[PDB]
Amino acid sequence: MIIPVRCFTCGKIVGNKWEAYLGLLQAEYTEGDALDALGLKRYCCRRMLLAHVDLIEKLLNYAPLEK
Amino acid sequence: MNAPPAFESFLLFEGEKKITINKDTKVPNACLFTINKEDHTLGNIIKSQLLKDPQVLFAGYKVPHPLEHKIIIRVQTTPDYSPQEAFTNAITDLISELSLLEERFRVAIKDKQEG
Amino acid sequence: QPMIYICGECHTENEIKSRDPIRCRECGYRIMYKKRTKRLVVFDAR
Amino acid sequence: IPQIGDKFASRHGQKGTCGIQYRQEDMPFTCEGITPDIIINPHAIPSRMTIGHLIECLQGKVSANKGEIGDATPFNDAVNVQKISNLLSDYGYHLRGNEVLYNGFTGRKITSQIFIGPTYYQRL
Amino acid sequence: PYANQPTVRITELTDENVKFIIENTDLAVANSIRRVFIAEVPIIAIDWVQIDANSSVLHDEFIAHRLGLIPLTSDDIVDKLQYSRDCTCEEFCPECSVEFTLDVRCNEDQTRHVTSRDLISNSPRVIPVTSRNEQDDILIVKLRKGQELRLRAYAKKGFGKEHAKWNPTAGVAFEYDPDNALRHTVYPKPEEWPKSEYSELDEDESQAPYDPNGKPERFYYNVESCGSLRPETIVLSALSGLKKKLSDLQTQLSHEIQSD
Ligand SMILES: [Zn+2]
Ligand SMILES: [Zn+2]
Ligand SMILES: [Zn+2]
Repeated sequence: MIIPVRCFTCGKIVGNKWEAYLGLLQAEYTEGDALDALGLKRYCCRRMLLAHVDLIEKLLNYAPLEK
Repeated sequence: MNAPPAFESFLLFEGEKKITINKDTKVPNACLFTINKEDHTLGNIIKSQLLKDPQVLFAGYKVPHPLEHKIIIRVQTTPDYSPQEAFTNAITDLISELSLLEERFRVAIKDKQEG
Repeated sequence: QPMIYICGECHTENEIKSRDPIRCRECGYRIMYKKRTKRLVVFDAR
Repeated sequence: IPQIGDKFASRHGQKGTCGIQYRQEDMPFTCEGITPDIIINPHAIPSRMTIGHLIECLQGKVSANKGEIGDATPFNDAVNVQKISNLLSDYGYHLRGNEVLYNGFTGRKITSQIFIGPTYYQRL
Repeated sequence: PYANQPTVRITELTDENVKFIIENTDLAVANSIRRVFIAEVPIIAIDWVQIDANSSVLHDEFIAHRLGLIPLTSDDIVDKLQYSRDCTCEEFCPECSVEFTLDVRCNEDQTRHVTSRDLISNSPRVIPVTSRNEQDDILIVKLRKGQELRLRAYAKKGFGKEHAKWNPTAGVAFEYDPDNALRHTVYPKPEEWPKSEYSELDEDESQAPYDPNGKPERFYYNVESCGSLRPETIVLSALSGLKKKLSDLQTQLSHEIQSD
């Protein structure tokens, strides 16, 4: 639902790159160039950022249980 | 339900010996070293160091089961030598090699950070 | 002893005793949720 | 948490249970230290003829190295294996998706270059 | 019958990785060093969580697992701390553990990013790597107005054999014989394969001529750090840990030999 912390394969930290990745994408980067800007050179970490679906943004459309 | 704790690969159970030496009766001057809570990391280096000893006739290791956490190292030496002595010398040589490698890596790091 | 519940619609903390119809006092909604316990549950971050 | 006996499947009828789990130092690794998340047996391919599994693995390697999403729509003459291989050879990889792997236990190279790459797996 | 005299040559040293070469050592020694990089170099990581309040959309184990994988600077503290197995204290003490606290509440209308910057420690030396004084902070959870996350973690000493969260590496590239001179690989079509970055061959030549008398020497390493330890600290701690494994093994060996 949320960006993983580490890359499943190598263990590189990708948790701090989702927001930067999105900011680069709205900056008219291609996904490949964006992944290059964040330093994801192994195709495992590129897999992590490139195949992520941010479902938490949809789960935050529901009001919480307590106000 | 059946997951062993992850520390069981590294930690010795109470009353369980780290290493056990058993005389191999098939051939003379051979021993089996059953080392608990170790894996290929030490087995491979100990075997390969023992292979550098010309007085060692056989040096092999196996992890009998990956789900279990022991290794067995079989060492056969020449009659004038001993498998226990060979194993001891192999560990001593590995320790000296790693000490030298560590000191040289420290020197290389110092050179790289300085210039 | 109080067993305070939360409303599914108005999210109001309200106390309800046993043998009482399950009704929120602020909006009358019929579905209530218990609050998180105070007991100490521990997680190994694994 | 997935464990020995849990059933997993690709999108090509290739189902199987977890036989064993090895740590990252016990798994085989490429020259750049990438270990496989999953290792499946080559004997599951030939009788089954799930060549879509292999083409998907190769296309996925290209997609991950290129920063795109591969187009695996069934009947598409603009996408065949030779194009995907030519694309993969541009990213410094063997064009057919093979790599030299090293034995995780001993560190020696495996004589047979292994076919490795991203494939979409499912936990059942 | 005696030890190797390995030499070392570091070809790149940054804060993110160390690229070096070990020559005149056995392949087993090189691979055991590589394995210890991943599995027997201790670091500090969150291994105990107590959720006092979590109104977020991720359940408690999700948050706990996610906190465990945040790297914590472990450089000088990991050698000093003890394993909780070895500590003579109760569940915890400052000699075997580091206390973290996290307390965030989304009151404002925009989504609140609970990141690793919100992990407040009692020890200034052991902090989240991203929080260390660029790279953004690791995202623990996104909160909506009215959602709240309050927890209390304890970080422990461990290594990658127990859990990958105690693995300090973000990839260990290991290679040897870049030109296939030992023929430990057999390319069906050697011309089809790209050249290693460490290759010394003219482009017409696909692989080196076969060396019948050759042995694996000159192992190339690229140890990338997740952040907890410096890459050179990972290598030094790996060598020290392997040497202490061998020393303990020799001690137990001596007891077994003399007891017979
Ligand atoms: Zn990765
Ligand atoms: Zn109500
Ligand atoms: Zn303690």
